[PDB]
Amino acid sequence: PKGNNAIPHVHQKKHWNPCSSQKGNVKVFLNQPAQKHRRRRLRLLKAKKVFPRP
Amino acid sequence: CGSRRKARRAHFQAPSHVRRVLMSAPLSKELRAKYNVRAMPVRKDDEVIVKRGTFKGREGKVTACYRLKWVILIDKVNREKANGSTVAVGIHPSNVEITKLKLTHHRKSILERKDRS
Amino acid sequence: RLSGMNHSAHSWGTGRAVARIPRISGGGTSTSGAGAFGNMCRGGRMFAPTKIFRRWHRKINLHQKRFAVVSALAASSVPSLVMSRGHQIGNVPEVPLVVEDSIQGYEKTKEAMAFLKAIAAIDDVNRVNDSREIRAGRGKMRNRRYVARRGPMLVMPNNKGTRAFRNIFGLDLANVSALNLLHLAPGGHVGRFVIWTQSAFEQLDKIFGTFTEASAVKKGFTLPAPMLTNTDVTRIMQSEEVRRVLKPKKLQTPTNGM
Amino acid sequence: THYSRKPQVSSKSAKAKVSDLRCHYKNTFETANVINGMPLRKAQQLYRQVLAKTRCIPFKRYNGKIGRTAQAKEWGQTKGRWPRKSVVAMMSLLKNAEANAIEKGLDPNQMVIKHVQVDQAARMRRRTYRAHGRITPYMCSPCHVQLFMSEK
RNA sequence: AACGUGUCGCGAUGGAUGACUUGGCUUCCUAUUUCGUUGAAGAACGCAGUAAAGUGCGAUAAGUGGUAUCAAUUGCAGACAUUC
RNA sequence: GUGGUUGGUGCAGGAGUGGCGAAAUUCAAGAAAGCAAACCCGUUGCUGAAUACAAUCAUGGAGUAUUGAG
RNA sequence: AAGUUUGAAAAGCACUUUGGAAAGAGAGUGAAAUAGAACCUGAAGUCGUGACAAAGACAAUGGAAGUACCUCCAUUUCAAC
RNA sequence: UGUUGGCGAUGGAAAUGGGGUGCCCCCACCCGUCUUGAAACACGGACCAAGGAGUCAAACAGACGCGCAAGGGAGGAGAUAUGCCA
RNA sequence: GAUGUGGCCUGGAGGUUAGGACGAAGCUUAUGGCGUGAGCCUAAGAUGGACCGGCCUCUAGUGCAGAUCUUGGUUGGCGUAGCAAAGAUCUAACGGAGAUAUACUCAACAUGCAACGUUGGAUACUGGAGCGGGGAAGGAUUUCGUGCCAACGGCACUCGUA
Ligand SMILES: [Mg+2]
Ligand SMILES: [Mg+2]
Ligand SMILES: [Mg+2]
Ligand SMILES: [Mg+2]
Ligand SMILES: [Mg+2]
Ligand SMILES: [Mg+2]
Ligand SMILES: [Mg+2]
Ligand SMILES: [Mg+2]
Ligand SMILES: [Mg+2]
Ligand SMILES: [Mg+2]
Ligand SMILES: [Mg+2]
Ligand SMILES: [Mg+2]
Ligand SMILES: [Mg+2]
Ligand SMILES: [Mg+2]
Ligand SMILES: [Mg+2]
Ligand SMILES: [Mg+2]
Ligand SMILES: [Mg+2]
Ligand SMILES: [Mg+2]
Ligand SMILES: [Mg+2]
Ligand code: NA
Ligand code: NA
Ligand code: NA
Ligand code: NA
Ligand code: NA
Ligand code: NA
Repeated sequence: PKGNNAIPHVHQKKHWNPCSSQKGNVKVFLNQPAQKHRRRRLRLLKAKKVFPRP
Repeated sequence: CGSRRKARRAHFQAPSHVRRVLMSAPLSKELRAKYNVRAMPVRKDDEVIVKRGTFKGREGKVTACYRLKWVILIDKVNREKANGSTVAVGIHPSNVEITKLKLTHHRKSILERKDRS
Repeated sequence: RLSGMNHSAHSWGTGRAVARIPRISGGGTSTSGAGAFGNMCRGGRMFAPTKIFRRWHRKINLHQKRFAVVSALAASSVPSLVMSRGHQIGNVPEVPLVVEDSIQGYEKTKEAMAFLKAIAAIDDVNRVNDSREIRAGRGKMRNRRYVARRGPMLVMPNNKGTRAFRNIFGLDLANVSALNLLHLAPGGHVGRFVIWTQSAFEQLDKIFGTFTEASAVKKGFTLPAPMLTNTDVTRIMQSEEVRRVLKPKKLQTPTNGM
Repeated sequence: THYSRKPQVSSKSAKAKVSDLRCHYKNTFETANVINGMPLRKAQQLYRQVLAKTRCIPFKRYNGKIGRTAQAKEWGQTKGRWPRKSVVAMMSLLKNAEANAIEKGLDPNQMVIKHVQVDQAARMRRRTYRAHGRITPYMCSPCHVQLFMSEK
C-alpha cells in the first residue's frame, strides 16, 4: 500500500545485468590498488632513467 | 609453493631427474665429518642401514631405485610369498642412512661442489 | 553466468502425466527427459546466483578510526585488561614496559632470545609456541592449515634493526609511525601486550597530541575529552556529601474472621 | 563370512554355503525351510521322493494363488508343489556338508540339521516389450543359502 | 494349529554420511607475447619386441640431431660412464 | 666539428634467460605415566612395579606421540 | 553415467579335501579379511533367521490412569537413620 | 514436631524413579489445501536418502546505535613507511 | 497479522580456552539425566581409524512431510497376468559331469526327476508366386575351422549370426 514515499526514478530498465542470456554493461574497480602500485613503479623507473633531468 | 595444491601437483608429477634429487638420504657421522656434506641422492650399489619401520637395524646394498613407486630396494630386506619364493620390500630413502658411497669421478666432483668449507 | 543453463530444455505441458518443469531434449542418454533450469533440479541453476558487485569493502570516518586507535592504546596500559585478553604477564617488571634503545643493534637471533628471556616476555612467547596446531574444518584445504595464539608486540621507531627478531615465532614487530588497529585489538578485544622502545615512547606525544595541544602529524587532531572527570562512582555513592542527604532508613494466618 | 548363528560345539558340526544360486528365491525358501530340524538321511530321502513325485514341498509364505493338492495334508496345509530345480541344488549343498563332516571325522548317520537360512541376492536385469512402444523390466531373483548341522 | 501382528540379538540387499582431493569457479599481475600459398586451423590414415583406447610422433614414424644432466627404464622382455 | 638512424668491417660491459649454490637431535628412556593450586621453591620431593580385559584354557603395525635434556 | 578411496607394503590366500565347474570346508599372510579386488566408513527403507510376548469376531495408529512381567539404566541406603 | 513397627548386615540385596511389552475401564472421524462451510461421494497423498523457494545492487524515507557540529564528509588521485602489504 | 527472546540449531572467519592412537569425526540404541520447548549432555558399542569441542564477536548458497517437486534406490500387487497364428514328431545306438546318484532291509516298481548333440530308421510339412538357387539398396566380418558355454539366444542346450 504505497504510503508517503518519493516518486522513484531509478533508471535501470536496460540489459545491464549479466545473466545467462546477456553479456551486461558494468564496470568494477577491483584492480584499483594494483593499478596504483603499477603507476608509482613506472614513475620511479622513468625518473631513474631520465636523471638528472626533472 | 605457498599453495598446497600447486606443491602437491609438482611433487606427484615430477619427472625422473627431479625424483632423483627428491629421493635423498643422509650420511653417517663419519662421512659427514669426512666430506662436510649433510645428504646425497641415493644410487645403486650404495650401502645403507634402515632407521625406521619393521626392518629397523638391517644393513645391505642398494639394488634398485625404482623412482616410479618412490622406493629403493635392499638385498637383505625381503620377505616370503605364499609359494615360498622371496620378494624384496621397498623402503623410502629418507628412512635409511648411507654408510658407504659408490664413488666415481663425477660423484667426487659433485661432492667437491657441495662441500660447505 | 552460464552455469546450470547450458541446455535447450522445454516444458512438456499438461496432458502427459508429469510435472511442468523444463526437461532436457533428445534421446539416447540417461539425461533425456530429465528436469532442468531450476533450483530444485539436479544439474540446475542455483537460486539467485552470486555476483562480483556485492559490496566487499567499507568506509569509515577518519576521526572514528583515530578514536579507536587511541582507545586501544589506552587500554593496553591497564594490567588487568591485558590479563583478561589473555597474555601471561605475571613476571613482567612494569606496564607499560619500556626498554632501552640498544636492542636495535642486535645481529643474531640468539642475542634476541636472550633479551626476551631477560625481559620475561618468554612466558607469552611459549604460550604462542605451545598453541600451534592444525585447523579444524575445511579451512585447512584452503591455505589456512595452521593456527596459533597472539604474542607480544614490539614497537620500534623506524624500520631498522629487525633482522634478529624477524624469525622468532610468536613475536610481532610494529612501527610507531603506522599503528594498526587490527593488531592493537585482535578479534575486537582490547588489551594487547606491547613492548615499547624508548625512542618510540618519546615519539608518542608528538604523534598523537595531548588534551590541549594538537598533533603535529594528524593535522588538527586532539585527544577526546572525557564524559566523566572521575570514573569511580562507588566512591561518590559512599561519600559523606551524598550520605548527608540520603533518606533515613526506617524499621520494617487466620482468615475466617467469624 | 561368518554365519548368523554359531554351533554349540564347533568340533562336532559341519557347514556349507552357496552365494548366488540362480534358482528362484521364493521356491528355494520353501524347499530349504522344510528340513530345518530333520536328520540328514531323512532330508535326503524326502528330496528323492519329491523328485519321484510321491511327496511334495509345502508352500507356506509365498503361495498366492497356487494349486491345491492331496500331498500337502502331511504338513497340515492344502497347497504344495514339486520344484525340481531347487531340489537338485539343495541336494548338492547337503552333499557338500556331508563331505565336510566326513573330513572332520564325524558320522554322517548321526548329524541333525540345526540352522537353515535363505536370503535374497543382487538382481540381474533383462527387458520385455509391450504394446504401444513400451519397454518394461524382466528381472532375475537369485538367493544365498547357508546351513550347519550338529552331531547327536 | 497354520497364516498374520509386535519387541529384541545376529545376518543380507542398498549405497547415504564423515574424513580425503594432482579438479572447478572467481580475482589480480608480468612480457623481445599474436597463424597461413616458405601451404594454416580442421579432417583422415598409419608408427612399439609385446600395444584396443588415450598420449606422442610421420615411411628417419611412443622418435633422428644438439646442449645440459648423470645411471636408469620397469608389467615382462632385451641391451659411454673420465658420459656414445 | 658532429652523425653507431647511411653502409661495410671489428670487440666491450650491463640487463634478461638458463644452470650451480647454505644451519641445527633419527638425542635418552620399551610409569614412553601423574601430582606438588598465578610466579618462585622445582636443576627438587612421592605415586604403582599390573596387568587388566574379553557377553580351567590359551590369545592379543608404523613413534611426526609422551617425558626429559640439547 | 562414472573418485580403481584394498593395504604401510601384494605380503593379492602356497597346500589338503569335496565338486564338471562356479564355489564350499580347513590351513595360511596381515595390526585388522568384520580390509579378499573395485575391496575406507557402511545410514535409512526392505527382507531372512533365533528367542520372546500375546491374541486377529470393535482396521490400525492415538490420550489418560493403573496393573502383570521384564530391564546390559540411574540414584539412595545398609545399624543409623 | 517428635514417636512405634516392617524391609535393608555389602548382596546375583533392598528401595525409589525412568525405559519396554501385554491387558482392563474410559476418551478419541484423515492429513495438507481453497472455502461462509471438509471426516467428506472436493483436489494432492506406496516407502527411504540427498537436494529444494524473500536473495544481491541502486534511489528515497522512518525508527534505533556511533562520531563531529554552523558545519559535516568525500571521491578520484598522490606521497613515503613500502621496496609481509589488494 | 505484528513484535520480543544473555532463545535452539548448520557451513566458514578474527580472538580466547581446551581435547585426541590409553582412540577424532561419522554411525547404532528398552543409555539414562536435564530443559515448557527448539535441543543439550553422559553411558555402551563384542563400531570406526585422524582429526576436533566450549565461550565472545563477524559472516552466509544456514533448519523440509507434501510443489501431477528433481535424481538415485526400494516396495505390495506376485511366483500372479501370461509365454495359445504359421498342423508334428517317434525310436535305437553313440557322446556328455548332465546317472541306473539310498541310511539300511530289500530283486526289481512303490526313494535321481526333467531336459541336450550326432548317426541310422520311421512319420509328416514346404509344394516352382517354395522355410529352393543367384543379385541391387542397406549392413560390414555376420563367412570358415578349432575350442568354450560366465552373460545373451523372454523355455533349455553338450549347440549358436554369442
Ligand atoms: Mg491500499
Ligand atoms: Mg491501508
Ligand atoms: Mg542459453
Ligand atoms: Mg622470516
Ligand atoms: Mg488363475
Ligand atoms: Mg511382447
Ligand atoms: Mg515400436
Ligand atoms: Mg497355538
Ligand atoms: Mg566395505
Ligand atoms: Mg557454504
Ligand atoms: Mg526401538
Ligand atoms: Mg537454500
Ligand atoms: Mg498361470
Ligand atoms: Mg501356454
Ligand atoms: Mg495370447
Ligand atoms: Mg503337402
Ligand atoms: Mg497359387
Ligand atoms: Mg533363456
Ligand atoms: Mg562352431
Ligand atoms: Na551445476
Ligand atoms: Na632413539
Ligand atoms: Na496455497
Ligand atoms: Na480437511
Ligand atoms: Na529429506
Ligand atoms: Na502352434
